[PDB]
This record gives sequence, structure tokens and C-alpha cells, in this order.
Amino acid sequence: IETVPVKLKPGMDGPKVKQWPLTEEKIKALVEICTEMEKEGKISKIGPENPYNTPVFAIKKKDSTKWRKLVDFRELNKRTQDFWEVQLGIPHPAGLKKKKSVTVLDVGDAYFSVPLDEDFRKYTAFTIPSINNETPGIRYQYNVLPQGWKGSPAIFQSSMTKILEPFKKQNPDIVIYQYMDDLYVGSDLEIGQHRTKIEELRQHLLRWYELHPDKWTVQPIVLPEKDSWTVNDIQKLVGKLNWASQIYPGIKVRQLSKLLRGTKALTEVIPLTEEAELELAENREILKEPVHGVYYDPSKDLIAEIQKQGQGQWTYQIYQEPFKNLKTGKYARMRGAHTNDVKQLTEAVQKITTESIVIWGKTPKFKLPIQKETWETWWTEYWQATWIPEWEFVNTPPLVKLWYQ
Amino acid sequence: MVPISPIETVPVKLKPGMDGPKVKQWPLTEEKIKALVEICTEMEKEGKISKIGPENPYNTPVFAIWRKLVDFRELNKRTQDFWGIPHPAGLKKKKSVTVLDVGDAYFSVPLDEDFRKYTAFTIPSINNETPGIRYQYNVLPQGWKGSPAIFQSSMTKILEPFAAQNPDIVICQYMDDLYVGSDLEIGQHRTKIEELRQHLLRWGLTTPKEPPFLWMGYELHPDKWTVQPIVLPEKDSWTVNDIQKLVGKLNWASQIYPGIKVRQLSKLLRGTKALTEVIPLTEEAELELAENREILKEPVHGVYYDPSKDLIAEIQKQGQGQWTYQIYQEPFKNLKTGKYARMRGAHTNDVKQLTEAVQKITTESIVIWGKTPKFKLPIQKETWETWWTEYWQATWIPEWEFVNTPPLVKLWYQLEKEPIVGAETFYVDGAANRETKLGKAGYVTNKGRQKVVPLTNTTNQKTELQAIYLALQDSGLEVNIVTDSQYALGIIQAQPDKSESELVNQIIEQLIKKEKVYLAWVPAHKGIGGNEQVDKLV
Ligand SMILES: N#C/C=C/c1cc(Cl)cc(Oc2ccc(Cl)cc2OCCn2ccc(=O)[nH]c2=O)c1
Repeated sequence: IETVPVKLKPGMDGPKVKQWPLTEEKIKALVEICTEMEKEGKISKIGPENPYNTPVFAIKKKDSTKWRKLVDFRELNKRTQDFWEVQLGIPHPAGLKKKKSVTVLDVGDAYFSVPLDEDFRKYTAFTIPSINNETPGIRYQYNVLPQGWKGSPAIFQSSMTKILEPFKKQNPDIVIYQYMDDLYVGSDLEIGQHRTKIEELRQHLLRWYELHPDKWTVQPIVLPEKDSWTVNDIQKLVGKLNWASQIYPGIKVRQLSKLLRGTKALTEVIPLTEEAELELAENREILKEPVHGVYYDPSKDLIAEIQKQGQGQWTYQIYQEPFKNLKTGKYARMRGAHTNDVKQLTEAVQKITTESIVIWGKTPKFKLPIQKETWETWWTEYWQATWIPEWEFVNTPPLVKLWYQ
Repeated sequence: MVPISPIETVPVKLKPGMDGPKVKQWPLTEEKIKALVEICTEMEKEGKISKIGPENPYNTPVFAIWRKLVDFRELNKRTQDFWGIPHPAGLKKKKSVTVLDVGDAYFSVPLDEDFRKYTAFTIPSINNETPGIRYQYNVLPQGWKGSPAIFQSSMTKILEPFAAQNPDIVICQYMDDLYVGSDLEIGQHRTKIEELRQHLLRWGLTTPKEPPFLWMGYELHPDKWTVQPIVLPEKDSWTVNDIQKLVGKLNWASQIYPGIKVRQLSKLLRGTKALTEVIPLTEEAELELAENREILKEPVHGVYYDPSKDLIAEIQKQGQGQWTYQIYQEPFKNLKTGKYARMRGAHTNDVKQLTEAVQKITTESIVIWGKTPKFKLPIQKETWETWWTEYWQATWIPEWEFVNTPPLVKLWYQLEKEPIVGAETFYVDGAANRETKLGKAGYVTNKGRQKVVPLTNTTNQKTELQAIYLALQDSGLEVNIVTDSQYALGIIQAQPDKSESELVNQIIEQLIKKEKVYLAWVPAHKGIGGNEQVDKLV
């Protein structure tokens, strides 16, 4: 009920960012929604004296036909002062990723109760675009706390603590984490008891996505086990081991490469020498061990790389420094995405970002195996998430692709 | 006197750390002086300006050309920051359309009273024997940074209630003009126009062109639109800037006119920034401009948009990285046309370019009509399927159908996913000496076939490509090739059908003639047999 003063970082003016073209239906949805929010005082129309703009579009969440308003706050978020509080930079609940189940809830409706600092409001300005530039776009600004901004959860942290105080003292074994407009709740309970507890908590929120991180673990580097090896098999194996020797210290390919001596047809079977078998075995033992000196640096950017494996399969690696892997995974999940590559990629990026939020409490910077123009054209169509990560584009095909399959 | 409805001013500030502009006043002729006094007198009578005095340190210069010219340049620098033209093909067909230009646009809108003091200017008196006459603006000045924005927002605010009360008409607001379409009867239409301008008159905005309208380089007729006549200068001696103008005009012409080619004329502009020069045209360029004149020989028109019909885009491959497109609703009647040129790069293929063109058309269409058009593409469904399924990058095209209108986009070669049985295995290698640029490229095979070719003026990458090329030349219709080159593998796995490197082009030509090709990679210097760095290191 009382606004807390907020400024930007030193030497930084508010965001001026071009609004990208929107389809007619999305424009309609945004018009209706923004009119409703205007009548509720959540937003107010502004004049030409506000130079600032932040992009806006419309999405459809899971199991809902209702259009939701999505602001892209990335520029404002990086131009917003780094938020430290009396909480002293609350440490990420590392117990959350170790939980048997984690449920994600959208608490954004709560942010519309708290008013935004009057001076800072001008930086929240956005534009509803018109088709074919036939009329000037409709401009607004947020009176209350906008969803998607990084200052909103920080400001709402005290209130949210005051709200969740009974629940945490009731059943302390339930870990609660908060990121953006999303509230993550860990539990060891049973899915029925889990869902009933979730309804209990959401109604608890009312009067004031099911994830399974236990099923998500880390995966190792495995090598084929064959009775007979061709020249091609051994060539691939040698390549993969030579690559893995960047990750692991003691990988040695010489006795295996020794088998490739002479010029043989690719499909010809080469029997393994005893030394080569021993070498392969030692390599397996080496690959079974974890990686040497791999730590997470909170002061560094997380980097996510994604490879397309075909047939709806995708692989990914989250790391800070090259060949030190904090996380690796394979998204094979098929929902409605069979004929669309970009939709699959978008869902994958969302999942990886989510798991990143759970594990490290922050989103990584993606390197996407897609041309900029394609992605930039289609990504907002398949995007159901309330946040957005940072991304770049790799236009040279990686050789490491089949080394991750 | 019926009071005209008050227009609330827009609060204006200067940039932080700056105080209102102080600049002297240039000497003017007696003529100009008397003229400026004459103008400012009646301007003050109308309430557009007010007389001020020494209490105002701020001054901006003024000339006369009579027409009073006020120079706000320094105030423009000192003023704060304030917050695309409608495409005719997007405009919907309407039974009646009325244009209204507001008279005295900026002067009908009051300036923020606290900002008026900074708008001060001084008329120099005769022979500089008296203090120059002092004035300030009470309204939006001509040439001010914040005039168009404030005026536009004011106009929007005033217009809003009338629009909701008249949903059966449609109003477009551009800058200083209003364009009102309706499907009503001409009588009712004219009536609502009069009602509109009366509604505007309540706030003190004065309104008075008939079709065809000449607007923003366009000719808008009732049932159709086109551009305004394009003037292509005929010169036996051209320049750089002239090619800039030419390419600009051609680009402008290519929206309605199909088949416009700007590439050959554009290639001359690399290494530019010199205003004057004389450059010759290749027969390709000469015939390009000539064919452009042939296309511009007879007029073409676009139609307007009907939301009740599908939006369709069709694409043709024009050759040499050029693509052309038509956006239409019913056959032979185009909403508009356009073109796409390939991006700058070393290697390329048709499918990628087609994809890019599709993205461009999609974005443009979303701007203009607010929707993605259904595509007709010169590519088979199977080709696209094979391509996107086996492509390492993620890629997508919106809903589309095959149209058979050669040249068809096709896949020229496909590498195998597995080694081929019965096919000869060529282990290839190449290497070069950095200092002497002397190198070797060759192969050895499992049947004992070998070759090593010496080469002058070459690099490691070139010999690495050369080796593979040799393997392709000397092998049957089905071949397994083993290489340690990550460069060559990187180029071939990108699947170009064309390259700016002739060696790569020749490799492609070899791949096209092949039935099955399997390209395998191994690490270099691992003691892997058959891969001979020693043959080419000699
Ligand atoms: N100068 C100037 C005008 C410029 C001008 C600029 C714009 Cl952005 C729109 C405009 O006219 C229109 C205004 C409103 C609607 Cl709903 C359709 C229009 O259709 C345009 C199509 N059209 C055009 C002319 C005509 O007679 N009949 C007709 O249906 C006119």
C-alpha cells in the first residue's frame, strides 16, 4: 500500500526499444486486456513526452484459451538497478533441485496490488501497435507493479514472506522458491497429496506445471559395446575419445588408432587387439568418474548450447567455461510439435531455462542452432513462459553433434 | 462567443544539465524586418505569440524568406526526447473516402506554458539603434522538435470519442491529415464528414483534394493504387550518388512492378562513399537497366485489401541470388509485389534463400495486413521434407503449397548417414607450406588406388578441399571418403549448391553426379592408417 523508491543504474537512461509487428488477433487481445487493466487502474494512458518503450505481445498459457499479456522486460531488467535487499541477497535453495517433485504456480495476479514508485513508472511504457501504421499506437504505463520486471518480485518479497509465513511454519519440509511471476514449491509427497497440498496453498493465496527434478539427473559419456567393430566404428570411437580427452585427463587413443593401420574399407570388420581392449576399458573407467574441479561461479554467465538430433530429439549442455559441464540433458518430449522444428526448439529452450531457474536461480544465455531471422520471426508464437532468456545464433554446424548422441 | 473546448497542454522539459538556448540575432534587411513585424503583429492579434522583455535571457534566431523562418536548431538540441507510412495495399476497399488536412495544425495547439519562455526570438530593428522586438510562442512552433508528437497526440485525444460513436466509419490519422473511409451511402458519408469536422471545430481545428490522391509517392485511385511516375535518368556518364538514386527509385518501383532487378547496379556500390566517379556497366548491368525500362514501359496497378478473402504470396527464383514475389487475393490482381536478394556469404543454397525470402514476406505481411499469407512455393513437398528433416539447424516455413513454375528449388546432392558397402574407400589428405605456398593433395584407397598432386600458390584449406575433389573425380558412382579436415567437413555439411570459391563449386559439381557419397571424419595425426600426412608433407 506504500510505494518503495526505485531508480536505474548509474549512467543509464530508461529503455527505448522498438515494438515488433503483431498479428491482428494478438492486437485485439492486447486492446481488450489493456482496456480492462485501464479500468482497474493497473495501467494509464500516457502522452508524447514519454520517450521510453518496451516491447509487448500476447501468448496463451498451458491448458488455457485465454490470451495473456507478455511484456519483454529484458532491457529494462538489465537497466534496472541490481536489486539487493535487507534480505542480503537470499541464497538459492539448493534443496529445491534435490526435491522429489516441484510445482510451478503463476502468482502474478498478486503484483497488481502493490503500487509502483511514481518516478519509475515512465520507464514501464509500452505500445500496442496498429496494423499498417494506420493510426498511432496506443501507449500506456504501469501504475501498479508490472509482471516480468525484476524489481517486482524483489519489492514484493517482504509481503510474500508475510503471506507464506503460516505455510512454512506448518510444514517446514516444503521448500519455496520465487522467480519472477512464478512460485516454485518443492515436496517429497505423493502426487495426489501433492496436488491437494497445491490446491491448499493456492487457496491460501486466494484468501490473502508439475516438475520432477528427482527424475532429472546428470548423464555420462558412454562408448559402444560391440562384439565386432568395423573401421568406421573404430574411427568414430577414436574421434569421440579424442574429443572427450578435452573433458577428461587420461584418455588415450593410440592403441585403438593402431588398429586403423593400413588402408581398409570402412565396413570391414577389424578384431580388437588385447592392448586396444584394455585401452578402451581404461577409457570407460575414466569416463565413469566425475569431472575434475567443476564449480558454479555466481558472478559468471551460464551458457546453454543446443543440438538438433533429428526425430524430435534434442541435446543440451549448460556450462560456464568450455569443457566444464554444469548440466547436460536430452529433450525427446513430443507434444503437438512433430512437424515444427522451431516449436520444438522453443519448448526446449523454455524447459532448459526452467531447470536453470530451479538449479542456479538464474537463466542462461542460449546459443541456438537456428538462423536469426527464422527464430526472430516465429519464437513468440510458441512461447508460454512469463520470462525470457538471452540468446545468440550459431550458423556453423558443430562436429560435436553426434558425440552427444 | 461559443467557447472552444480546452486542449490540455503536454508538459515539456529540456535535457538535464541544460538551460534555455541563448543565440544572437543575424543582421536582416529593412524589408525582412518590416515583413517580420507585419507578421508578428497579426500573429499576436490571433494569440499565437506574445511580447516579452529583458526578464527572458533565452533567444533563438529568426530569418525571413513573406514567410517567417524560425530556427530552433539549438533548442532542438536542448529539447528532451519525444516518442513508417501506411502501405496502400493494406488499405481496405471503401465506397467513399475523404481527405481532411487541418489548417494551421501546430498553431491550433497550445504550448506548455512553462516551456514558452524558451521559445523566445528577437526581431532586429532598423540600423540597430533600438533594442530588437521581443516575442515568444504560445503555441506549437514550426521547426520545433516536439511539435509533431504533441500535435499528433492531441489530435488522437480529440478524435477518440468520435470514432467509438461512429463505428460504421473508419478514420486513419497519419501526420497532419485525416483519411475517413466508409461503406455508407454518399449522402450519409458526407453528413458524417461534416459531423466530424464540426466535432473537430468544437476544439478549434479547421478543415477545408479529390481522387486520384497523390500521396507519399503513391497514386491512390478509387478501385486501385499504383506509384507515381518513376524518372530514370539517361546518362552516358554515371556516378556513385546517381546509382544510389537509381537503385532507390528501382526499389521503390519494385513494390507494384514485378521483375525489377537491382543487383548488377548494386555491385558497383561496394567500396563507395565517393560522391563522384565514372563507372562502366557490364552487359549484364546494361541489359538489367534496359529490362527495367522495358518493365516500366507500361503502367501496372495494385488493388486494395479485402479481409473476407485469403491472402496469398507466390515466389519465383529469379537467378543469381535474386527472388521475386507477388502478394494477391484473386488471380492476376496483385495487392503488391516485391523482391529479395540473398545475404552476403561465401557459400549458399536455394532452399535457405527461399526460407529467408519467406521470413521477409511474412514480416512485411504481418506489418501491412496483420496476418501471414498462404504461400505458393516452387519447391516439392518431398524436397522440403528431406531438407528440414536432415538439416542440422532448426527451420520452418508457414503453411504453403507446391506450385509448379520452373525453375524449381531442389536438393542437388545428399550425403549418406552410414558407410556404403561395396563402395571404394578413399582416404584423402592435403597440406601446404605457409612460406612457399607449395602444397600437395591426394588420396590412397583400399583397392590400392593412389594419387598425389603437387600444387603451387595454395593453402592448407585449399589442399584439404583439393584432396576431396580428387577423390570425387577418380571414384565410381558410390564412394566413401575419409578426411581429417574440419574445414572441408564444415563446408560440405552446410550443403551449399553454390559457392564463390571455384574449388568448392567443382566439388559440388562432382557430388551432383554421384549416386551415394559417405563423408567421414577422423582426427589428424593420431596414427590412423590410410590417412597419410606423410605423402603430402614431402
Ligand atoms: N491524399 C490522400 C489520401 C490518402 C489515404 C491514406 C490512407 Cl492511410 C487511407 C486512405 O483512405 C482510406 C481511409 C479509411 C479506410 Cl477504412 C480505407 C481507405 O482506403 C483507401 C483505398 N481507397 C482510396 C481512395 C478511394 O477513393 N477509395 C478507396 O477505397 C487514404
